[PDB]
Amino acid sequence: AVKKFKPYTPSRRFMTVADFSEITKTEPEKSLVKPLKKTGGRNNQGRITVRFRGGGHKRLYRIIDFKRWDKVGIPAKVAAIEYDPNRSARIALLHYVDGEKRYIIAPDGLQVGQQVVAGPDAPIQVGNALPLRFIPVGTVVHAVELEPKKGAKLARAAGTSAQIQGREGDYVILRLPSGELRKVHGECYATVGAVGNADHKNIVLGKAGRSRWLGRRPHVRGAAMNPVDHPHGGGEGRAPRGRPPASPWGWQTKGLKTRKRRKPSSRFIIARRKK
Amino acid sequence: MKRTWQPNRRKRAKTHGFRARMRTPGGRKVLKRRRQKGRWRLTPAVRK
RNA sequence: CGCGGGGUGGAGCAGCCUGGUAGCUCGUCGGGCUCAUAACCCGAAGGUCGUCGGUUCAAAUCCGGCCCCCGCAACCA
RNA sequence: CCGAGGGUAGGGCCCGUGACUGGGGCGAAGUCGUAACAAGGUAGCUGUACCGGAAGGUGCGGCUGGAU
RNA sequence: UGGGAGAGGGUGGUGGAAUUCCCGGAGUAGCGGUGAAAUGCGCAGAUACCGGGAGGAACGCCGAUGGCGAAGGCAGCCACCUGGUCCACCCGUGACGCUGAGGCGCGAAAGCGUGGGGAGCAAACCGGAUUAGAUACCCGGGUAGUCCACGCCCUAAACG
RNA sequence: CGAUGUCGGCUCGUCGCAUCCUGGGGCUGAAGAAGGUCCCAAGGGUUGGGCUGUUCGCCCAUUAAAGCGGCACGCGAGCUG
RNA sequence: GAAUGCCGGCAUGAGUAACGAUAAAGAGGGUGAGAAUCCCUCUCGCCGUAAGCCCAAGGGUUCCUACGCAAUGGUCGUCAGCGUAGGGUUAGGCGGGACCUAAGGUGAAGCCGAAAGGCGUAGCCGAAGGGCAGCCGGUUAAUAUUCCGGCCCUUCCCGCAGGUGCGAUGGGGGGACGCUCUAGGCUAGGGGGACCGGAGCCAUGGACGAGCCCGGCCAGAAGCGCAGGGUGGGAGGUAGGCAAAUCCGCCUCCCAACAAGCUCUGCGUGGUGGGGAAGCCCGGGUGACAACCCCCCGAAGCCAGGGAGCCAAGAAAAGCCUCUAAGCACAACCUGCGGGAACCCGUACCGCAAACCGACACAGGUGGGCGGGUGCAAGAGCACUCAGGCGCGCGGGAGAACCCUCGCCAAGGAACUCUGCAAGUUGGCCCCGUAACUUCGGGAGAAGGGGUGCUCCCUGGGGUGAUGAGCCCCGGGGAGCCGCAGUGAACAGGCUCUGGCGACUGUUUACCAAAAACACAGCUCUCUGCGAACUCGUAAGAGGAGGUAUAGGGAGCGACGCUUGCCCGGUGCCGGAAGGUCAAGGGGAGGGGUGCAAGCCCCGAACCGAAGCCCCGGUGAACGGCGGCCGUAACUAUAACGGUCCUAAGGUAGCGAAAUUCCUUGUCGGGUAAGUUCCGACCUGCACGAAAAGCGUAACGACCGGAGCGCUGUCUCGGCGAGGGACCCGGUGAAAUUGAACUGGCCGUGAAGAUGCGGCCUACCCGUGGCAGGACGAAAAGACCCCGUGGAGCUUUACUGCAGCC
RNA sequence: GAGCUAGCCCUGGCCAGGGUGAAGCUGGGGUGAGACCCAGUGGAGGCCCGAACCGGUGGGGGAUGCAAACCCCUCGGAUGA
Ligand SMILES: [K+]
Ligand SMILES: [Mg+2]
Ligand SMILES: [Mg+2]
Ligand SMILES: [Mg+2]
Ligand SMILES: [Mg+2]
Ligand SMILES: [Mg+2]
Ligand SMILES: [Mg+2]
Ligand SMILES: [Mg+2]
Ligand SMILES: [Mg+2]
Ligand SMILES: [Mg+2]
Ligand SMILES: [Mg+2]
Ligand SMILES: [Mg+2]
Ligand SMILES: [Mg+2]
Ligand SMILES: [Mg+2]
Ligand SMILES: [Mg+2]
Ligand SMILES: [Mg+2]
Ligand SMILES: [Mg+2]
Ligand SMILES: [Mg+2]
Ligand SMILES: [Mg+2]
Ligand SMILES: [Mg+2]
Ligand SMILES: [Mg+2]
Ligand SMILES: [Mg+2]
Ligand SMILES: [Mg+2]
Ligand SMILES: [Mg+2]
Ligand SMILES: [Mg+2]
Ligand SMILES: [Mg+2]
Ligand SMILES: [Mg+2]
Ligand SMILES: [Mg+2]
Ligand SMILES: [Mg+2]
Ligand SMILES: [Mg+2]
Ligand SMILES: [Mg+2]
Ligand SMILES: [Mg+2]
Ligand SMILES: [Mg+2]
Ligand SMILES: [Mg+2]
Ligand SMILES: [Mg+2]
Ligand SMILES: [Mg+2]
Ligand SMILES: [Mg+2]
Ligand SMILES: [Mg+2]
Ligand SMILES: [Mg+2]
Ligand SMILES: [Mg+2]
Ligand SMILES: [Mg+2]
Ligand SMILES: [Mg+2]
Ligand SMILES: [Mg+2]
Ligand SMILES: [Mg+2]
Ligand SMILES: [Mg+2]
Ligand SMILES: [Mg+2]
Ligand SMILES: [Mg+2]
Ligand SMILES: [Mg+2]
Ligand SMILES: [Mg+2]
Ligand SMILES: [Mg+2]
Ligand SMILES: [Mg+2]
Ligand SMILES: [Mg+2]
Ligand SMILES: [Mg+2]
Ligand SMILES: [Mg+2]
Ligand SMILES: [Mg+2]
Ligand SMILES: [Mg+2]
Ligand SMILES: [Mg+2]
Ligand SMILES: [Mg+2]
Ligand SMILES: [Mg+2]
Ligand SMILES: [Mg+2]
Ligand SMILES: [Mg+2]
Ligand SMILES: [Mg+2]
Ligand SMILES: [Mg+2]
Ligand SMILES: [Mg+2]
Ligand SMILES: [Mg+2]
Ligand SMILES: [Mg+2]
Ligand SMILES: [Mg+2]
Ligand SMILES: [Mg+2]
Ligand SMILES: [Mg+2]
Ligand SMILES: [Mg+2]
Ligand SMILES: [Mg+2]
Ligand SMILES: [Mg+2]
Ligand SMILES: [Mg+2]
Ligand SMILES: [Mg+2]
Ligand SMILES: [Mg+2]
Ligand SMILES: [Mg+2]
Ligand SMILES: [Mg+2]
Ligand SMILES: [Mg+2]
Ligand SMILES: [Mg+2]
Ligand SMILES: [Mg+2]
Ligand SMILES: [Mg+2]
Ligand SMILES: [Mg+2]
Ligand SMILES: [Mg+2]
Ligand SMILES: [Mg+2]
Ligand SMILES: [Mg+2]
Ligand SMILES: [Mg+2]
Ligand SMILES: [Mg+2]
Ligand SMILES: [Mg+2]
Ligand SMILES: [Mg+2]
Ligand SMILES: [Mg+2]
Ligand SMILES: [Mg+2]
Ligand SMILES: [Mg+2]
Ligand SMILES: [Mg+2]
Ligand SMILES: [Mg+2]
Ligand SMILES: [Mg+2]
Ligand SMILES: [Mg+2]
Ligand SMILES: [Mg+2]
Ligand SMILES: [Mg+2]
Ligand SMILES: [Mg+2]
Ligand SMILES: [Mg+2]
Ligand SMILES: [Mg+2]
Ligand SMILES: [Mg+2]
Ligand SMILES: [Mg+2]
Ligand SMILES: [Mg+2]
Ligand SMILES: [Mg+2]
Ligand SMILES: [Mg+2]
Ligand SMILES: [Mg+2]
Ligand SMILES: [Mg+2]
Ligand SMILES: [Mg+2]
Ligand SMILES: [Mg+2]
Ligand SMILES: [Mg+2]
Ligand SMILES: [Mg+2]
Ligand SMILES: [Mg+2]
Ligand SMILES: [Mg+2]
Ligand SMILES: [Mg+2]
Ligand SMILES: [Mg+2]
Ligand SMILES: [Mg+2]
Ligand SMILES: [Mg+2]
Ligand SMILES: [Mg+2]
Ligand SMILES: [Mg+2]
Ligand SMILES: [Mg+2]
Ligand SMILES: [Mg+2]
Ligand SMILES: [Mg+2]
Ligand SMILES: [Mg+2]
Ligand SMILES: [Mg+2]
Ligand SMILES: [Mg+2]
Ligand SMILES: [Mg+2]
Ligand SMILES: [Mg+2]
Ligand SMILES: [Mg+2]
Ligand SMILES: [Mg+2]
Ligand SMILES: [Mg+2]
Ligand SMILES: [Mg+2]
Ligand SMILES: [Mg+2]
Ligand SMILES: [Mg+2]
Ligand SMILES: [Mg+2]
Ligand SMILES: [Mg+2]
Ligand SMILES: [Mg+2]
Ligand SMILES: [Mg+2]
Ligand SMILES: [Mg+2]
Ligand SMILES: [Mg+2]
Ligand SMILES: [Mg+2]
Ligand SMILES: [Mg+2]
Ligand SMILES: [Mg+2]
Ligand SMILES: [Mg+2]
Ligand SMILES: [Mg+2]
Ligand SMILES: [Mg+2]
Ligand SMILES: [Mg+2]
Ligand SMILES: [Mg+2]
Ligand SMILES: [Mg+2]
Ligand SMILES: [Mg+2]
Ligand SMILES: [Mg+2]
Ligand SMILES: [Mg+2]
Ligand SMILES: [Mg+2]
Ligand SMILES: [Mg+2]
Ligand SMILES: [Mg+2]
Ligand SMILES: [Mg+2]
Ligand SMILES: [Mg+2]
Ligand SMILES: [Mg+2]
Ligand SMILES: [Mg+2]
Ligand SMILES: [Mg+2]
Ligand SMILES: [Mg+2]
Ligand SMILES: [Mg+2]
Ligand SMILES: [Mg+2]
Ligand SMILES: [Mg+2]
Ligand SMILES: [Mg+2]
Ligand SMILES: [Mg+2]
Ligand SMILES: [Mg+2]
Ligand SMILES: [Mg+2]
Ligand SMILES: [Mg+2]
Ligand SMILES: [Mg+2]
Ligand SMILES: [Mg+2]
Ligand SMILES: [Mg+2]
Ligand SMILES: [Mg+2]
Ligand SMILES: [Mg+2]
Ligand SMILES: [Mg+2]
Ligand SMILES: [Mg+2]
Ligand SMILES: [Mg+2]
Ligand SMILES: [Mg+2]
Ligand SMILES: [Mg+2]
Ligand SMILES: [Mg+2]
Ligand SMILES: [Mg+2]
Ligand SMILES: [Mg+2]
Ligand SMILES: [Mg+2]
Ligand SMILES: [Mg+2]
Ligand SMILES: [Mg+2]
Ligand SMILES: [Mg+2]
Ligand SMILES: [Mg+2]
Ligand SMILES: [Mg+2]
Ligand SMILES: [Mg+2]
Ligand SMILES: [Mg+2]
Ligand SMILES: [Mg+2]
Ligand SMILES: [Mg+2]
Ligand SMILES: [Mg+2]
Ligand SMILES: [Mg+2]
Ligand SMILES: [Mg+2]
Ligand SMILES: [Mg+2]
Ligand SMILES: [Mg+2]
Ligand SMILES: [Mg+2]
Ligand SMILES: [Mg+2]
Ligand SMILES: [Mg+2]
Ligand SMILES: [Mg+2]
Ligand SMILES: [Mg+2]
Ligand SMILES: [Mg+2]
Ligand SMILES: [Mg+2]
Ligand SMILES: [Mg+2]
Ligand SMILES: [Mg+2]
Ligand SMILES: [Mg+2]
Ligand SMILES: [Mg+2]
Ligand SMILES: [Mg+2]
Ligand SMILES: [Mg+2]
Ligand SMILES: [Mg+2]
Ligand SMILES: [Mg+2]
Ligand SMILES: [Mg+2]
Ligand SMILES: [Mg+2]
Ligand SMILES: [Mg+2]
Ligand SMILES: [Mg+2]
Ligand SMILES: [Mg+2]
Ligand SMILES: [Mg+2]
Ligand SMILES: [Mg+2]
Ligand SMILES: [Mg+2]
Ligand SMILES: [Mg+2]
Ligand SMILES: [Mg+2]
Ligand SMILES: [Mg+2]
Ligand SMILES: [Mg+2]
Ligand SMILES: [Mg+2]
Ligand SMILES: [Mg+2]
Ligand SMILES: [Mg+2]
Ligand SMILES: [Mg+2]
Ligand SMILES: [Mg+2]
Ligand SMILES: [Mg+2]
Ligand SMILES: [Mg+2]
Ligand SMILES: [Mg+2]
């Protein structure tokens, strides 16, 4: 439950921080972190290909277990619940009775000291992973693979969850966090429960500097530029769009769909997204 | 004020040096070009 | 003494382009219904088309002048 | 030393007055509608919300101080 | 101490009817709506029928003129937690009572804030008719809102 | 047009006279005082503010009066901007 | 003979400007052909968080000594960073390599591209990061952690001794990490001493004194002492750490637990080795057998990998340790000890500058460490100073105008002016005191005031030590003294009221704009299901992201408060399996050419046939748009109301002469003696209006308006003074410009503004200080403007293409 | 050609001193328990004053300059985008 501040400076009026109250271990497992190469938005040509990125805080990537079927039927104790600056969710440390240690995405409700497990025989309890065909219909899952053995791809961000709606032959039907209706394969692993830290969205950065701490650099309106730069540049004084509102590269940015038509995934999308 | 020439020997050798030249076609052409003209020095003098 | 568009029963509008033919709504007047008034119903009248000049067998219509009305423009230093 | 008071500076309350502005009251015979009183021709009244030249209307909920 | 009736309250579950939407079949010239109509929808296959799916809200008969609560209010069903109240016994304390300026708490609907939800309904708004007009009544649509969580607001024909 | 810097201010003047003041006049619908109107006359003089970039103009307080115009809309190798 | 021609030579301006910070000079004595300028001395002044010192980069002999003075040096030159010559840089321990990785770079595997080439895992390379063993002194003209002296230490090789399952590019541990704040103990560094050592000194009225002046340390192995860092022990099981594993991980018991112990640093002490001032006498020598002690302050440094809090969550790899495998256990490794071995490159000098970057010995620019003392509350601020370093490589005179920086000013006090521009005022600390408004933080240093020095007296609490004295730090009370004045010098806010715009801190047109612009937290729309969309690339491949719809892209608006109406006809976008049109292709009615024919060959109707477009819908925080004429109320006026025309619908709330109002200095009110501005209103808004957002809003602003108080040389209105120039003399000596010139005024003339023509007038020859009216003065082949079938940037429903997408 | 400049990547370094006093924690009051109030402690912040450092607001000088952007006075930021 987000923490407010007192207006002792103009930016503290609205700055709100995470409660951090579920976190139990303040430095990461040394065996499982590794350097995260900051790109700055540059690609292997040294080219800015994503604009307005760079200069954020230093980080170490915590290696996150996006498979779990690695260790069918080996329980593990929930050793701690940790901060991770590389994702919106928190992370949970797991000590396997195997002796091995891993990190997973902390789901909502998970408690220090509880045991979790993975596999067909597993109980339908928060923190457990199963092949999707084995979780009962109506059950709120997360960390869902998109294809079998290819890794947890969907519902990984703080607060999100996919709910199983039904089954069809080798495939089950998932309502994704966007609201689309997709068929995901049966052998695909997911994890019972929703991701934690749902209060994440109520964070109010507060000042420009906060976004600079995140590596998010100032964004520039096309309207503020010149016509060499942007469809929206130029004019004398201010100026309305004067054409369909567009990106700096030409295409139109209001309503123009851009999913590729002949995509093979289409045979597996049932209904486009929500709201 | 701060002017444009700020000498730095490592910057000079890695940029204009012999070995830098030889690694690209345009660089080899420069050397060929300057051996043809009879230049005394094929490359900036830098002390290392 | 810039380029536009307009002027027609009492009011607001057609008809002009594409000559012969003036029309729509309200209003006005007479009769009704009502105790009465409105509304409503039944009928009627009122426009020589801003003015003058030409073309024409014939001009609201086409051309020209004069009058009046509204509109847009008037920039470079 | 204290000291009437004089000066400088900043507050508090009250009164009178002000371009303009808001509604109010009253005023024999103005204009516009017809909301209410009969089931007043959509029962009314109500707190609230939104809307409309104006009475008012509509929604949500409540009351009979509503009729057959 | 033993008992009893109850939509009293809070949380978490869960059941079927219905409307809507979506898919499939079958099927064809209208459906809808009204005082009459039109707007609207329908040969791009609607309506009406069968089967499947999704989601939200309200709980039919029971049901009463009834019950519960200090008031506002409370109605599928299941469990947990919790209040008030009545009765029988005449067992315990021995006036420990009554009211109550302040204070504090609760407080229908509408409304507000941050998220969520959104089937039906429906201020605003749009269109169709009616009409002298019709910023209405009637019809076809339709956003907030109605619903959940937290926090406000504190009103009433909050009435017996 | 192989450049004549372009408004106003400030500074420094200087000339014209179609004279605002001071001097000399005639006429008066000139009693006196005060004006009006034409004539002669350029010697000297012709204020300080409020407003606006302003020139002008209006306004305040005075004055004998608060004149008009020319000098590349006098004067940026004198200043301002 | 002309091309603002090209190259070179030499003129002109001219003995003119200047000679490069206003930190400052004066004398004596040397030297020498020659001296303001070189050397020595005394005097003066300047820097001292530097203008002193030490590193790094960059420079490349500039270093030292001898000999010189043509050029260089803004003058001079005997001097020099200049010329000639000779000499000078010494390392197992400092730095870099023979070690490690970081971004990045390269790149066996592999992938991709007409060629050249682009990618790419491991690996390699890559440092100012990690890792690794030297400290004090002496010596040279010139090198020193390098030579020497003293005391220490590291690696490799071989040998000896004891010990042990030894053994690695493989497993594991460790290395290993942020920001703010901060404890305990030290150290650097500093202040005082009535104590210790010292050549001396008594001046000019006094002092032989507990007098003045000087100086009272540095390094050091083992040990020991202090303070800290780090670290649980044993056993059982074990499927995980890509083989193994006694190691690590996990689970269980037992013991331990603020500890201890073990381990590692810092500091202290410590055998020993060094150093050692003023003054005097010529860098030296003496002082000197120097003394080398006590107390106080005290780090940002050290113990350190310390502690706590916070969110934005904070490199890698080697060295090192441990585990085992191939192997091997005559080995091998560990420990102690002895002997031997220990290479390459750098080292001079400058280094905030005359040796680096700026064409210059250029008022500019240049990263790190040290940076003393006193006072002022503090401090790296300020003033004066120590050590040390300088007086800026032209001077001497004079004492005009004028300019620059600076000081003061009678009376007035913004009357200046576009504007209080500028300059005054105010100014630190302590105390009292402090408004509207507000988002309750603020506004606030609001405003406004009082205090401040010195002396004597009594006294409260700290740190040290001891609990005391001494030292050091915070205070309180009382009595007094002096001046014009007590933050007596230097450093150090003027304040208030009220509007516009932007919430805010930030950002920007290097070099005419810092703003109202950009950004910004926040709000909405929209795209995107992951081999995401989107971006860069022919591609491979990358970014996105080792992310996953609470995420990522795109666009608008821009904290926050209350809000954001109506129009979907037109354009975009979204939906629509029907219909219409629609290319290649399919089809082949039917025509044609040629042949003797069989044949070969050409044309071709109906018809089947995508996307796109047409058509049907939806859609505004999508592009966008949101009316006219006439009538009407019991005074007048004005119309709640009506009539009618057109539209897709006719501007809603709020706000309005406005950063928008043309007419306009609209009108009325306020302020002023007077107000084209300002503030408040009114509304016929030329031409506001709701996310190119509408109306507000505390706080904020080197933004832009208006007013007031304070106070001033801004002004009336100017005066005087100072220094650096201007002036004179000696030294050195430019410049743009320039057809030639023997170059006057008026009134005319003239290509229409004449020194140069006409007529008149005026005028002896030549300079120097000054002023700017002319030479249509200089500068830049006018930027305005036109022209050229000149050019370029930008746009779009101009044309025609291409990428991309379908 | 990114030794100027603009952005990002990696690895280091720097920011005298003074001032304001958020959360939290403790204690006290409060209550059925609370919220909450008080005091102390604490040491937050694109907080405040102000050197270094980074800037360049106004004025003046300079304008064949000391300088092809400098000098003086003044002014902005200075734990942070
Ligand atoms: K122009
Ligand atoms: Mg907050
Ligand atoms: Mg948390
Ligand atoms: Mg690691
Ligand atoms: Mg990367
Ligand atoms: Mg790369
Ligand atoms: Mg880049
Ligand atoms: Mg991009
Ligand atoms: Mg970027
Ligand atoms: Mg994320
Ligand atoms: Mg997290
Ligand atoms: Mg699948
Ligand atoms: Mg947010
Ligand atoms: Mg970050
Ligand atoms: Mg952003
Ligand atoms: Mg932006
Ligand atoms: Mg723009
Ligand atoms: Mg722009
Ligand atoms: Mg470009
Ligand atoms: Mg373009
Ligand atoms: Mg463009
Ligand atoms: Mg545009
Ligand atoms: Mg623009
Ligand atoms: Mg505009
Ligand atoms: Mg613009
Ligand atoms: Mg447009
Ligand atoms: Mg476009
Ligand atoms: Mg979808
Ligand atoms: Mg620069
Ligand atoms: Mg710099
Ligand atoms: Mg540099
Ligand atoms: Mg170098
Ligand atoms: Mg280097
Ligand atoms: Mg380099
Ligand atoms: Mg090279
Ligand atoms: Mg290169
Ligand atoms: Mg080649
Ligand atoms: Mg040669
Ligand atoms: Mg070369
Ligand atoms: Mg017509
Ligand atoms: Mg007719
Ligand atoms: Mg009667
Ligand atoms: Mg009638
Ligand atoms: Mg033009
Ligand atoms: Mg008195
Ligand atoms: Mg009447
Ligand atoms: Mg009625
Ligand atoms: Mg309505
Ligand atoms: Mg039909
Ligand atoms: Mg059909
Ligand atoms: Mg739904
Ligand atoms: Mg009894
Ligand atoms: Mg008793
Ligand atoms: Mg309608
Ligand atoms: Mg009708
Ligand atoms: Mg709705
Ligand atoms: Mg009742
Ligand atoms: Mg010209
Ligand atoms: Mg010329
Ligand atoms: Mg010229
Ligand atoms: Mg008289
Ligand atoms: Mg006369
Ligand atoms: Mg005169
Ligand atoms: Mg005027
Ligand atoms: Mg003239
Ligand atoms: Mg003129
Ligand atoms: Mg003029
Ligand atoms: Mg003119
Ligand atoms: Mg000028
Ligand atoms: Mg001028
Ligand atoms: Mg001139
Ligand atoms: Mg010739
Ligand atoms: Mg030429
Ligand atoms: Mg030439
Ligand atoms: Mg030449
Ligand atoms: Mg020459
Ligand atoms: Mg010559
Ligand atoms: Mg000469
Ligand atoms: Mg001269
Ligand atoms: Mg000169
Ligand atoms: Mg000079
Ligand atoms: Mg100076
Ligand atoms: Mg000076
Ligand atoms: Mg002397
Ligand atoms: Mg001398
Ligand atoms: Mg000699
Ligand atoms: Mg000399
Ligand atoms: Mg000499
Ligand atoms: Mg000298
Ligand atoms: Mg000397
Ligand atoms: Mg050099
Ligand atoms: Mg010489
Ligand atoms: Mg010689
Ligand atoms: Mg010379
Ligand atoms: Mg020189
Ligand atoms: Mg000499
Ligand atoms: Mg050595
Ligand atoms: Mg070797
Ligand atoms: Mg190619
Ligand atoms: Mg080649
Ligand atoms: Mg390399
Ligand atoms: Mg290194
Ligand atoms: Mg590191
Ligand atoms: Mg040593
Ligand atoms: Mg020697
Ligand atoms: Mg030397
Ligand atoms: Mg051993
Ligand atoms: Mg071993
Ligand atoms: Mg670590
Ligand atoms: Mg790490
Ligand atoms: Mg931090
Ligand atoms: Mg001290
Ligand atoms: Mg150490
Ligand atoms: Mg001796
Ligand atoms: Mg530091
Ligand atoms: Mg440390
Ligand atoms: Mg690595
Ligand atoms: Mg053997
Ligand atoms: Mg070797
Ligand atoms: Mg050396
Ligand atoms: Mg400097
Ligand atoms: Mg030097
Ligand atoms: Mg240069
Ligand atoms: Mg010099
Ligand atoms: Mg001080
Ligand atoms: Mg000097
Ligand atoms: Mg100097
Ligand atoms: Mg003189
Ligand atoms: Mg003075
Ligand atoms: Mg005065
Ligand atoms: Mg005054
Ligand atoms: Mg005064
Ligand atoms: Mg004034
Ligand atoms: Mg002003
Ligand atoms: Mg100004
Ligand atoms: Mg002052
Ligand atoms: Mg002061
Ligand atoms: Mg006030
Ligand atoms: Mg206050
Ligand atoms: Mg205010
Ligand atoms: Mg307050
Ligand atoms: Mg507060
Ligand atoms: Mg204060
Ligand atoms: Mg004060
Ligand atoms: Mg004194
Ligand atoms: Mg200040
Ligand atoms: Mg701003
Ligand atoms: Mg701004
Ligand atoms: Mg705001
Ligand atoms: Mg705002
Ligand atoms: Mg600029
Ligand atoms: Mg420019
Ligand atoms: Mg420039
Ligand atoms: Mg600024
Ligand atoms: Mg600006
Ligand atoms: Mg900007
Ligand atoms: Mg902003
Ligand atoms: Mg906002
Ligand atoms: Mg949204
Ligand atoms: Mg591309
Ligand atoms: Mg491409
Ligand atoms: Mg990645
Ligand atoms: Mg903002
Ligand atoms: Mg407010
Ligand atoms: Mg539309
Ligand atoms: Mg449409
Ligand atoms: Mg449309
Ligand atoms: Mg084809
Ligand atoms: Mg098609
Ligand atoms: Mg448009
Ligand atoms: Mg339109
Ligand atoms: Mg509204
Ligand atoms: Mg107005
Ligand atoms: Mg306005
Ligand atoms: Mg404006
Ligand atoms: Mg306007
Ligand atoms: Mg105006
Ligand atoms: Mg005007
Ligand atoms: Mg006026
Ligand atoms: Mg008006
Ligand atoms: Mg817009
Ligand atoms: Mg606009
Ligand atoms: Mg405001
Ligand atoms: Mg404000
Ligand atoms: Mg600002
Ligand atoms: Mg500003
Ligand atoms: Mg004023
Ligand atoms: Mg003066
Ligand atoms: Mg003389
Ligand atoms: Mg001379
Ligand atoms: Mg010379
Ligand atoms: Mg000649
Ligand atoms: Mg001649
Ligand atoms: Mg002459
Ligand atoms: Mg004459
Ligand atoms: Mg003429
Ligand atoms: Mg003439
Ligand atoms: Mg002449
Ligand atoms: Mg002649
Ligand atoms: Mg002649
Ligand atoms: Mg002549
Ligand atoms: Mg003549
Ligand atoms: Mg002169
Ligand atoms: Mg002249
Ligand atoms: Mg002049
Ligand atoms: Mg001239
Ligand atoms: Mg000329
Ligand atoms: Mg001239
Ligand atoms: Mg001139
Ligand atoms: Mg040319
Ligand atoms: Mg030209
Ligand atoms: Mg030119
Ligand atoms: Mg022209
Ligand atoms: Mg042409
Ligand atoms: Mg032509
Ligand atoms: Mg052309
Ligand atoms: Mg072009
Ligand atoms: Mg161009
Ligand atoms: Mg695309
Ligand atoms: Mg650079
Ligand atoms: Mg460089
Ligand atoms: Mg700092
Ligand atoms: Mg600071
Ligand atoms: Mg304080
Ligand atoms: Mg405190
Ligand atoms: Mg705490
Ligand atoms: Mg302060
Ligand atoms: Mg500040
Ligand atoms: Mg100034
Ligand atoms: Mg200064
Ligand atoms: Mg700042
Ligand atoms: Mg500051």
